[PDB]
Amino acid sequence: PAPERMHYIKGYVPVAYSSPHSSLERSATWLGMGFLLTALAGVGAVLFAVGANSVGQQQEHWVLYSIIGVVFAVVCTVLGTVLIIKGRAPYNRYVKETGRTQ
Amino acid sequence: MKSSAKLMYGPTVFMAAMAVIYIFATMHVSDGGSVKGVEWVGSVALVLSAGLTLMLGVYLHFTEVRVDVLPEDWEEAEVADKAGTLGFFSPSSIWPAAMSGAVGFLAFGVVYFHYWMIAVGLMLLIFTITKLNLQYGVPKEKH
Amino acid sequence: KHFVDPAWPEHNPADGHVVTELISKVAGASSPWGDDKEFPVSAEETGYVHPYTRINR
Amino acid sequence: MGKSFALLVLGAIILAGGVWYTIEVGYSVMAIVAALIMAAGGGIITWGLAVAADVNSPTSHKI
Amino acid sequence: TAVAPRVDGHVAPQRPEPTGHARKGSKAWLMMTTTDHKQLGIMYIIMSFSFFFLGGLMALLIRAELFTPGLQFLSNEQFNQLFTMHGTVMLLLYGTPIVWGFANYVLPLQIGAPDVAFPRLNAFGFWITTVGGVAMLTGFLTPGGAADFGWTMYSPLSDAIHSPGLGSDMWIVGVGATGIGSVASAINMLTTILCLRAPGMTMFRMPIFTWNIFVVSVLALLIFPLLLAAALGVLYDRKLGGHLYDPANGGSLLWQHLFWFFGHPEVYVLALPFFGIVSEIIPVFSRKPMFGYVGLIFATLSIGALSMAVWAHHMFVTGAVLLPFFSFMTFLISVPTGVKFFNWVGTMWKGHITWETPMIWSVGFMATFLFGGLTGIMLASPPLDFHLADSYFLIAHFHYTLFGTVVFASCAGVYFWFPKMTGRMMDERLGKIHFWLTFVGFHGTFLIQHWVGNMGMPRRYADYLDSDGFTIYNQISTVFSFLLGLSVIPFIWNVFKSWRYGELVTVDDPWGYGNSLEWATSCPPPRHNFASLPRIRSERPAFELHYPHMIERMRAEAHTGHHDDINAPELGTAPA
Amino acid sequence: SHTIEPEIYRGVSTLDEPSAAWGWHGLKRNTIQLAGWISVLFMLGYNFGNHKGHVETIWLLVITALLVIGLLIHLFEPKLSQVRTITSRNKPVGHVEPDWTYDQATLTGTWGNLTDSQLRSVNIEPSRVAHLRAA
Amino acid sequence: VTTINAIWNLGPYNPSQVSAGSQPDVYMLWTDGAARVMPAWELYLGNYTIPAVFWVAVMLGILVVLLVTYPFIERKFTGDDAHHNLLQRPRDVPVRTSLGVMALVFYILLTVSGGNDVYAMQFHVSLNAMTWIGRIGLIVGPAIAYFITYRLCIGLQRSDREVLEHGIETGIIKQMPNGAFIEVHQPLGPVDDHGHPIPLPYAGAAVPKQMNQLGY
Ligand code: HAS
Ligand code: HAS
Ligand SMILES: [Ca+2]
Ligand SMILES: [Cu+2]
Repeated sequence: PAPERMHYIKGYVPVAYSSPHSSLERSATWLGMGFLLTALAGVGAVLFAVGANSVGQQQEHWVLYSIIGVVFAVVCTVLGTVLIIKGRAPYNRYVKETGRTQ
Repeated sequence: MKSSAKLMYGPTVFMAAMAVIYIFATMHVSDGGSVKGVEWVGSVALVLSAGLTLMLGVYLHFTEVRVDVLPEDWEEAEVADKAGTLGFFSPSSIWPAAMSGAVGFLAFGVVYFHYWMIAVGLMLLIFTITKLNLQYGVPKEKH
Repeated sequence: KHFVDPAWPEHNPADGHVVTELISKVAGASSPWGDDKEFPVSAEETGYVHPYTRINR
Repeated sequence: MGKSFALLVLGAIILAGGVWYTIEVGYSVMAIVAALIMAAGGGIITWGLAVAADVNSPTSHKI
Repeated sequence: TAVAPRVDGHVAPQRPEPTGHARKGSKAWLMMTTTDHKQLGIMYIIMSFSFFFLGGLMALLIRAELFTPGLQFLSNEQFNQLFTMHGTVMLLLYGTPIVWGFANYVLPLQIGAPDVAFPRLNAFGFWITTVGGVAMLTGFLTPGGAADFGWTMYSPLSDAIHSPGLGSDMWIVGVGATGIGSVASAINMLTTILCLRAPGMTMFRMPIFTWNIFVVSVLALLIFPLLLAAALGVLYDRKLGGHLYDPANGGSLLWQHLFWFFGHPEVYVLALPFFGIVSEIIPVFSRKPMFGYVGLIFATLSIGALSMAVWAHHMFVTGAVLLPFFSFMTFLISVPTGVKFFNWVGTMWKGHITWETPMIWSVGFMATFLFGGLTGIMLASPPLDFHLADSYFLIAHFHYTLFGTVVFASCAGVYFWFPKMTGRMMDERLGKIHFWLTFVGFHGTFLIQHWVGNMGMPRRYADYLDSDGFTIYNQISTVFSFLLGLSVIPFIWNVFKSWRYGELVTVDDPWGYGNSLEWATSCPPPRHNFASLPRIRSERPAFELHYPHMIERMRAEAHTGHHDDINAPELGTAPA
Repeated sequence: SHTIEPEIYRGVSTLDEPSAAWGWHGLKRNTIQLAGWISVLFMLGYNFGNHKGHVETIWLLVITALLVIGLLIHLFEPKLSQVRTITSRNKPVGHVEPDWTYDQATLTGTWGNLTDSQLRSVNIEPSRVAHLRAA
Repeated sequence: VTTINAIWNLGPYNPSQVSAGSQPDVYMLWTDGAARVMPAWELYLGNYTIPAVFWVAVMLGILVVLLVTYPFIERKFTGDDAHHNLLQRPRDVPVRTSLGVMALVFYILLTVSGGNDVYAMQFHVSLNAMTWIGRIGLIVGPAIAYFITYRLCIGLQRSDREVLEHGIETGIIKQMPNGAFIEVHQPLGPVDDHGHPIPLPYAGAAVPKQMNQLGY
């Protein structure tokens, strides 16, 4: 397999998205992206519940809709976030190990 | 092909989430502008769509795990790393147009529902696909 | 011993197979003419005999 | 400018003329004919304006 | 980074010949038999513009008959046939094939491949699309005529019991064949991106047109099988006496759900590639990079995900879909579609804009499409769509929006890549005449339709009463419709004339600041695209190739943050 | 490298039609005119018939108009002059293009005379190249 | 395995009866089609008259006479009266190929118009449209056919010269170190010092176009 880092002289700065340490290939990141997109549906759910309540309907279930909305939103947000961070770990240690960010 | 294989898990997770959400919602929620009950078209459609993206993501990942570090998947590749053979490509072929004509005859037979047209169109289609797939292998004439 | 086709490439046995369903040693399609071949060849060894045709004028 | 203004003059005479005719015809089939005259009038109006819009800042030289 | 030797006896490779110098017999048998992706692309584009003229002629007949209250020359049946076939031709024989034609031409030039993955499958896609067109239009040759149930083919109106003519069958097989063409094209493009990129052309160095073609290939592969399945179910029902779409089987809404699960992703399949063409054009004439490149990729893939969950906002007034779910989903997919405008403004922000024809067409696209999308979010809200569904307001929405993408940005692509395609430029003045005619005619046609739709006119109405109050609006709209129809006369003349007598291109990049890789090769490219390849390091390699003194500057200015890693130490050691 | 020069055979150039020697190539222009105008006359003669509808007549007269304008532009042979303009960053004819890929690979030509900072920005340590260009 | 003339289903002959699709056999359909496409051009000369179906017989006779006299008008217009024993490939003689094809289109349109009512019944075209397709198409169809055929002839011709100049396209695409993609050709004859073939002359015969034809 190819080495961990490649030859950069001083003064050279790359465009380095597909590098081996970039979170755009580490699989955790894209799952976290999926879950972060998915979390917004729970915000939609709680808003639908509260809006239906405010005009006097959905009265037998709007508290349950609010509960499932907020818990779905928060668990998707949380596990998607931590998955993003687990994808972005190698780049962070790269940024520590050398002065290079780009 | 790492990023390509991995970015198929965004839509997979999303479409699976929307499938389960849509299913539970259409069976349990009630509003005055629809009748309660699980909506089967959108259910099957979303789960099979997540199946398609799952299929591509999993096959491409299972391939990626045993392909070498290619120059086109490398940030500082030299242009001379892909020097050599790239592969075989068809230079010319009359049989694509032939196949379109076979499918046209079949489709017009289906339109009018003439049985002989359907038979002849299916015969033409198997013939033209076969001749397409035998193009670069036909023997030299032995006389 | 098991059979191998005479047109089949020889290979390093540690390197698996010439081709398998997931992977190949080429980026496009393998050629019908055997990838072990190197083209072009001499016209003498293609066997094409170019005719000499004269028609009455 | 040149032909710009020329077009803008001609097209107006066409457009007004069609507007005079679409009131005379008035819902028959020839109303369509009137509209076509009006459209051609508007086309030549815009044609003149387009010429102006090109010679305001040409992107090509006659070389 | 290695450096070559200044080799002896070196002279640049020979330039291919431009168009218009052809001897007789040079393209007949080649057309019939070629597997060259770029001749196939030219054929796609010519074919789709011919169908554009057909469908638009149908539309202008519609506008002529709506000019005054009575039925002046059309019947009710013929008016129904006309709007049905106008819709079908413009969406499935102009739109999708021009998408795949532009893809076929420029995509292997953008990623650095010689061919596409499956050349004969590419040829098959072209020919099956042409046969689908011929089949679909053959219905007009019957005595009864074409299909007349709207391009949506709603059931039970599409059952044999309610639409028995043969044209109703021909329409089905037509759309089926066109879908077969699309899936062939989609397979090709996807494999070609996965398997034939150039050295150093990693995924996050491809241009944005390539990324959009990626995601729309995925969408097309999802949806076109489903339309073929549903429509072969309809043809099964009609021919064999089946009952799947029977009304007592819930068949009406079975059809509507299936159709729109195909059909909204299809409008995104038509929108995204032309957003990509505009994202190619805007940075070239601003002399500025494309702003927010990775963010644009994420927005594109976000649309690709969301498009499969927003489908049933075409069914709000059916009283049979869960309203808040699809309303919220539509409100979400509005967000990444709108982020594209912010990125284009960032690409123009304090640039050095020059107004050649493609920049004019692209900014006209932006102005046109903004209003269409603003109109769209009103339909996303069911309280408003209760009044607006199947009104002329909807006509105005999707015409603003489908002209914004598939017409304005299609002409932008034509002007932008005509030099590369042919080796010749087009006449800039005739292009500006085309643009202003199209612009004036278009806004004069479809802006006033918002009002007449809000006022109570439904779509698909052959005839109306002079008491409705609709007459004056229809009259204004039809006058500007004929103007918009005249707009194609300078366009056809410009293409024809410039193809054989146009100004010759002497440079690899006649606009000067070409970002993508297609401007690193000649005009026109050789048979296998590249006589030599440059170093790919940015996402705009051609710019780095032609202006090396800028390669230090852009890397310093790329980010707003105070990144200091141009003073970082050496990394690695030696090998490469 | 080598190319054979063309030859004419009964008025047909081998550059235009390769096998001009082997058979009958190109029937001439006056026969095209004769055939087309006889066919126009027949297309006009069909209007004299016992038929009652004029859909037929519109078809006949449109196809006659197409035939006539076709034969007219065949007779008079229109041509236009090549456009003599310069648009955008296109250069006049006769300008010679450099091979930028070779110039980049070798650090010569258009990539000649790069500052040391510009050489570092492309990952060329200037020590290597100063020995070999601009020494 | 297939009927051809169920005479029992037709019944004996009666001058008063007739059927819808009462066509003749296929080799005669062209004559019937001629009878259908000819307009009602009849001459009334005092006490006499020349029926419209006279011009049918004139037209058919002309076609027949033209067919029997083709070698002689080809001698007039090619200027060749030599003694031949080697055939021509049809691509190498485009005028004759295009004339023959447009005559085949003429004959096929007369045949299809001779059975046009069966066409209309089975594909649901207007029968009036079918006779008008016969009339207008016996002009425009042969012209279109001549043009299409001529250009395809020259294209096949030119495709042969491509391979006698540069050799067979192998389909193998090979990348050079400078980045160039080059397709490997296989020369059919000797080669120049720079690898470019020495172009062979066209010999009237078939030139192979793929490696499998050489036997690889
Ligand atoms: C190229 C083709 C098309 C595109 C793209 C497109 C985009 C949209 N459409 Fe659509 N459309 C609908 C909604 C939208 C929405 C929300 C968007 C969005 O993509 C629009 C987003 C785009 C923008 C350009 C937004 C503004 C941009 C910016 C940058 C500002 C930021 C945005 C904010 C703050 C949100 C806006 C908020 C405001 C308060 C204004 C709905 C329902 O919500 C229906 C069904 C209604 C019915 O059945 O009557 C519909 C119907 C159609 C049909 C019907 C055909 C038929 O006969 O049935 C077609 C062909 C079509 C095409 C296309 N449409 N559309
Ligand atoms: C990409 C997709 C589409 C494009 C582009 C498009 C373009 C137009 N549309 Fe549309 N369409 C309508 C009007 C127009 C007009 C006026 C144009 C224009 O772009 C058309 C002009 C374009 C041309 C390309 C014309 C070429 C002109 C020629 C060939 C003649 C020029 C020569 C002249 C004028 C003579 C010269 C005279 C001199 C004086 C020189 C209307 C209403 O005015 C409706 C609703 C009808 C109803 O009743 O609901 C409609 C319905 C639809 C539907 C729904 C179909 C259904 O409900 O079943 C779809 C999907 C659709 C798509 C598309 N449509 N359209
Ligand atoms: Ca009216
Ligand atoms: Cu939608």
